[PDB]
Amino acid sequence: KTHVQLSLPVLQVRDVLVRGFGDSVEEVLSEARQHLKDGTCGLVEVEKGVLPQLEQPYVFIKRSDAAPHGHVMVELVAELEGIQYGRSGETLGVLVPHVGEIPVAYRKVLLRK
Repeated sequence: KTHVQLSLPVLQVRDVLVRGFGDSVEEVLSEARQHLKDGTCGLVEVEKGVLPQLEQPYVFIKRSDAAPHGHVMVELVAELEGIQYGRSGETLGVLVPHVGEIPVAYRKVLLRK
């Protein structure tokens, strides 16, 4: 399937134990996709002071369209030193590994895979 329905656990930035996916744009996008597939991916909602507490490169989920079955259609965009790899809509948040942190909410997305 070109798209997969996911429910992403929303984590508080100060709870997150593994603060990024890796060391290159290509690695973080690869790892993010693997974690999304394995259900081991969390979402941190971006506000003032969140991104400096996480590790670059960042992986964002961005709205790709204006929402089947409650699931917002999203795609992956990475960022390293102010340059983004991909072009998409509004940021829904930054992806991180989920290693058992308690979420505050869930974000229903349809992931272009």
